[PDB]
Amino acid sequence: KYSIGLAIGTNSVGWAVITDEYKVPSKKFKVLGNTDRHSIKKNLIGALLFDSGETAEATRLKRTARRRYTRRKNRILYLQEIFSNEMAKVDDSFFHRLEESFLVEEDKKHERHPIFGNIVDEVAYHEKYPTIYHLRKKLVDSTDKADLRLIYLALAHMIKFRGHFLIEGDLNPDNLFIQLVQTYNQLFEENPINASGVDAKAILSARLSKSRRLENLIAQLPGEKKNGLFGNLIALSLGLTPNFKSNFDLAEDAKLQLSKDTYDDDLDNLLAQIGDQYADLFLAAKNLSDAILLSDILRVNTEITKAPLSASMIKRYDEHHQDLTLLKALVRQQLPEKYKEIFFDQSKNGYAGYIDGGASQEEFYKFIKPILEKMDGTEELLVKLNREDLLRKQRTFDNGSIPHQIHLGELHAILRRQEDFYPFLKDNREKIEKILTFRIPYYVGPLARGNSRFAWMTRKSEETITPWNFEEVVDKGASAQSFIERMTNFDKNLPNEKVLPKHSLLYEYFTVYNELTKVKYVTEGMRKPAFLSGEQKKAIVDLLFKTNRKVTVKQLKEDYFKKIEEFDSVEISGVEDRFNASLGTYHDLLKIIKDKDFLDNEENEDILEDIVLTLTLFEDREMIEERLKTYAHLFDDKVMKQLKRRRYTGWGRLSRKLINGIRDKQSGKTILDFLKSDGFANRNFMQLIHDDSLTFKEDIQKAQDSLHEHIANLAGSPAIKKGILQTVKVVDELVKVMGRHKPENIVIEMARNSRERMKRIEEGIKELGSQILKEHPVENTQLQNEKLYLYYLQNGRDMYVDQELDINRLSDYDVDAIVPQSFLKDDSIDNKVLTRSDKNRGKSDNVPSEEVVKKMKNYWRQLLNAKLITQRKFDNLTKAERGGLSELDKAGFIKRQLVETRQITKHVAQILDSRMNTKYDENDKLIREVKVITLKSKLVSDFRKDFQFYKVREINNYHHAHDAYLNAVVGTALIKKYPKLESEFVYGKATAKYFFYSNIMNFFKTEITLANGEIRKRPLIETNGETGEIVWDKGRDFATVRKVLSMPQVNIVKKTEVQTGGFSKESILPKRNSDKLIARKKDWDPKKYGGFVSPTVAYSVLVVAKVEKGKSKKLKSVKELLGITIMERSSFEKNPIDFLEAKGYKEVKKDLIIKLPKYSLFELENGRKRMLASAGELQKGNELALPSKYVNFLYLASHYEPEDNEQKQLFVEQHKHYLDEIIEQISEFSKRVILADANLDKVLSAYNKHRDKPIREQAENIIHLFTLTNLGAPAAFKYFDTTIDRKQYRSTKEVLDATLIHQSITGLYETRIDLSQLG
RNA sequence: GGAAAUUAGGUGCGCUUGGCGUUUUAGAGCUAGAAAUAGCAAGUUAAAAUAAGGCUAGUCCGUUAUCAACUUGAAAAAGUG
DNA sequence: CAATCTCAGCCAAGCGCACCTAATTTCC
DNA sequence: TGAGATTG
Ligand SMILES: [K+]
Ligand SMILES: [K+]
Ligand SMILES: [K+]
Ligand SMILES: [K+]
Ligand SMILES: [K+]
Ligand SMILES: [K+]
Ligand SMILES: [K+]
Ligand SMILES: [K+]
Ligand SMILES: [K+]
Ligand SMILES: [K+]
Ligand SMILES: [K+]
Ligand SMILES: [Mg+2]
Ligand SMILES: [Mg+2]
Ligand SMILES: [Mg+2]
Repeated sequence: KYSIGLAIGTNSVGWAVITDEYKVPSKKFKVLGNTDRHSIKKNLIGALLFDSGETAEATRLKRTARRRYTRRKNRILYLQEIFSNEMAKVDDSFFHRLEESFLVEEDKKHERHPIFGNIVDEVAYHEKYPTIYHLRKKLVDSTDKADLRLIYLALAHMIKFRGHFLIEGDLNPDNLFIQLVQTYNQLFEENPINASGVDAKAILSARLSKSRRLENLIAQLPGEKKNGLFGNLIALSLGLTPNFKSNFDLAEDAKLQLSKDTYDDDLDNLLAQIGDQYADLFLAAKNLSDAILLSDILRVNTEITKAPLSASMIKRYDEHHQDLTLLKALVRQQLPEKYKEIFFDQSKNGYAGYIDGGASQEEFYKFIKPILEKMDGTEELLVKLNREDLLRKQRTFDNGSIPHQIHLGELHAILRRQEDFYPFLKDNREKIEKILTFRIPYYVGPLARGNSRFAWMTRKSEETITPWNFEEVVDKGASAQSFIERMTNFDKNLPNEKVLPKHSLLYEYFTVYNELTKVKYVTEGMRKPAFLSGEQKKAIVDLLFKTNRKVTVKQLKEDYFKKIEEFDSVEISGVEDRFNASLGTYHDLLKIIKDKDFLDNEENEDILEDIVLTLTLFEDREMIEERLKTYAHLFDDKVMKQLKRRRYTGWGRLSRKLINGIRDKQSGKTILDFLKSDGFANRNFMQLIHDDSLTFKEDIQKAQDSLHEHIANLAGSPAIKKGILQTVKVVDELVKVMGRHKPENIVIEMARNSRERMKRIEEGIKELGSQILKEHPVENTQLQNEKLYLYYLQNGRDMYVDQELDINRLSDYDVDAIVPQSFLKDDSIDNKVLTRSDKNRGKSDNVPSEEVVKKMKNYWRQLLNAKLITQRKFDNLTKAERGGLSELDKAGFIKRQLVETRQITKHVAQILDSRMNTKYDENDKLIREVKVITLKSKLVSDFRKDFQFYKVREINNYHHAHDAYLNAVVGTALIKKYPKLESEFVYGKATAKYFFYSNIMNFFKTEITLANGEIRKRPLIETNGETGEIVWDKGRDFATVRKVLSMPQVNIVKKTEVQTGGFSKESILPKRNSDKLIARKKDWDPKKYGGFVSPTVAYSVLVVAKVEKGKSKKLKSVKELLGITIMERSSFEKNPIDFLEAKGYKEVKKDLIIKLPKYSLFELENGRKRMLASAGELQKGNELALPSKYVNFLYLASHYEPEDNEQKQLFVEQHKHYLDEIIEQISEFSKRVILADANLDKVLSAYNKHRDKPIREQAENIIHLFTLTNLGAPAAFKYFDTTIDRKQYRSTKEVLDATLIHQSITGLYETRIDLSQLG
């Protein structure tokens, strides 16, 4: 008889076997191999450790980048093939010189000047066109016939770096304010605005923040304020999104943004409230928006050139030239000694490091700003620097905002200019434009032909896909439909039927009637509440749901029960405040098609389901239009135009066949039929499909993956999922260890941004319109501090008092839990706030008091509408106005502290239970031979603290194994003592439940001082009340637990793993002579071209062979560890002997080759162990088994800050000698297996310096000292403020004559190989 | 233990795109001097590569998951204390 | 050799589906 | 945290 405890973590599976006396057995296991040792004794406790499992995300991002480099290359190849025949007439090696431009002169086949093949023409080109943008602008604007090579380069530059696809439709740069002002002045005839003299271009296109230009513009309009109507508008032409609630005395918030696709509908929503007369106001706002949309990137008047982007780059270049000339002149006059540093030293962040070295524009500015402020005549240079507009390059990090339409306009213009001289440019103009503009639709995916596991695209024609034949060769419709249909759920009830669109009319009718049919009403004179009849539900749907998007309970009472039923008073149950379900799509389509009778006519149901399906399935408006054309004769062209813009996303949970297809045989009614009208029973969906007197249940019944696949397909981090599969393998091994007898119980416990924080605070303060970021700028790395993050999330105010907080006094402020942490175990931002003093929350018993909620609710709602708090956080803050925390709330919170509710942990329980329990009884009921028990970590955590079995994670890895053991002990004892708990813990009144779960663990204790101010005593022996069988003996089972935790032999196994992933570090380093550099392409010698460093070793191999020595090349026998790199691995595995001989080995002992992945384990002298870090470095291989008295002493001494504390304090003082004893434990261990005497000397030295320090601080820093002794990779650590750097073991030679240890997953089965016998 | 709806927040898998960076080459450096060097001039741009590569030859695929040893099997797998 | 110093690809956009958690109404 | 290079 035995049980298994398991502790499942992100990097470990702890495990232990226990008997019915809570003991861990030990056993002799066979030892295989070639050593002296035939067997060894092992305790049945241990922990498997592993590197974290990784998600597929990084791999996915690299796969996308590969496709985009492939396709970018093909864009150029398309362009060159078009130019091929005519370029051969001008210069038959021009494309060859382009392709070999990277090669050193000695390697080149053609002359080294790429464009023209000779130095005088090449020099003349750069003199006339210092940047590509000079050429582009020249070719756009000039009427001269141009050299075909210069045409090619300009078009290639645009196609290769073609700009983004975030703006739909066409752009035509044309560089209105007088009219809009005159418009507003007319539409508000009594309150006009005078805009005479206002330079609207200079104010709005200023480089400043949009929030600032609003101020500047309004400053020029006396009588207008920034929050006035015209002020709120200026942001619309600008690009912000403000709310016009107070402008029009509105009741609901209504904002608008021109670039959003919802603009025409929100403007329609707003105009319906404010009146059609306001059409010309937002219309003139939209007209002005066109000419100044691209003013951020186009800084040139579009009347003097058709290439304002290139002209803007040229303006960068010219100002750079002018300002560089000035900067050099000023420096020569005032600071000459700095000239050499600024303009020659590439290692400094001056101009030299900016141009030739590695200084970014940001690092260059910071370096040169104090030099500018120090000198005279640099006022204009300083303004440009602060505008981030000084000595600018033209290829820069901020060019991501250029839309492809801008590059397209210059491309089109060059083609128009030069097609007059080259007929092939006229015949291929649209082809070339297609190369720039064509984008593979994301709903089509990779253009594969049977060899891509990622692709779903299908072809209308079996031929090669180009940008010009894409629409004709690819079946866009089938591919877009496949895109969605491969992913969407089927109806679990009818598993061959796809779920309906979430926005289907039928689906929403289903939702509305399912909710409505369970409403009840009662009025004075009714004996009892009544369901609504079919006729009343139809009246409510027709009168309320089909006239209002949302239906409140007040409208139900006033507009139905008063108006129709003639009730003055009525009590409603089944719905609170408002119905959750609504007919959103009905009202959407009513606005569009303006034909209520059409919507209400049942004969149109198929048409309208197909329309919404098309609007849900497809995202492309032209594909939607194409698919809607069967219905074109039904609607006006104007309606059709609005319908194709009405997109929906999202899928329901149920199919059309289920909700309104299958019929009950006796009645002939569908499910929706019953929801509309079901006598006086009003059965809802759950009742209908479970009712044995209907045929829905049997028809749903008639309509109705390996382990690794199953685990992989679970929701939850790939990290925790790695531990789950290892857990199953640990259990399988332990069962085999136990003679294939199954355990009685298996007890399982499963363990429980900087950029994102800045984005939430930026987006949230922009929503509030607050200037807190301007007053108190922050860096994303700072927002990792809890109190500073809360400060900005609360707009610098107290959450419980209507007052600002002082940002420089956060150490005096409190972080309080909204729901007190004594009830719920939430320490996240969603349950914490920053307040001056937590006493102002109200009482500590509950949620923040009612008075606080009354005062702060409106301020809390503004944070909620800014997403600075979540809805969950708001509901907990305002809970007091809904009764606060009730008695059931408290019981549930204490229950949830005990009973695991996570689905992922239930999945682990289910997996183990279905692997252990496989037999059925006489009633075909499952036979539960093994009870799978799930515990939360708090149970064992409190057990450890209550009975002084303390845990110090930094000492070694044993705490994972000790956890699993205590899980087994506490879990089996718990259900032995209270077998009724099995419903709660085994897979397969309010105050009383509160008191019960608060005291369920009392039976372990002898004397319990209850919270009720009383003390209770229990006997030495705890028993089950029904059976009398002994469960716990406080005179022997606690000592047994001590004998378990103090055992030094714990099977800790670091999972050996082949390394995978990137070939090497990614940086391309410049050329050097060191043979370390790796070629980036087959024929790119790193001595000429640079290359990569640091290949990653996939695994090492032991090689016993011979190598050639000296000029004589005489053969010498060697035994070596060879690191096989990731890049080499396929070639090595394809033919190991041929690979090894190419490396220089001869007469390899083929049968002696040993594959040695990372963490391969070796034992040397005196028990010292090492693991392979690679082929050239080792890791520490031992665990320091510190005695239990020292572990408990460290815990108590390090946590020095009931009246048992005085007893714990006295114990620390009486055992002050343990500190030196622990240092001697570390020293002996380190001298035996660590062998880092310089670091150890530095540690003993540092420990002697601080013997005068308080005991708590010494014990605190002693815990750090175990980094020297820990298993695994060496790592630096600190003792007080003396830093000990790491000692790496950068030689593997010694393991070549050591003992190699192959371990099974538990480490219980070993094969030991004495490598000294090899050679 | 489940289901539908509402509200909100997370996570995973997949697709399509934009901008940098880096590397080598091209962008005639000048004057003095035998040279070492010194005094100046100049600088903003481009091509090409962006896992080596692969066969299945596609505008495809190439970094996730999974892995002690031994044995009988090329392989999948199965067995061994 | 050792001890010590040094280094590490990054920033951004849009879209689809599927899960999970946590509160509310109604049910099985 | 493996490993390239420089300093001792
Ligand atoms: K040559
Ligand atoms: K004003
Ligand atoms: K550089
Ligand atoms: K630079
Ligand atoms: K560049
Ligand atoms: K409601
Ligand atoms: K859609
Ligand atoms: K029509
Ligand atoms: K892997
Ligand atoms: K990895
Ligand atoms: K292993
Ligand atoms: Mg790119
Ligand atoms: Mg390639
Ligand atoms: Mg570049």
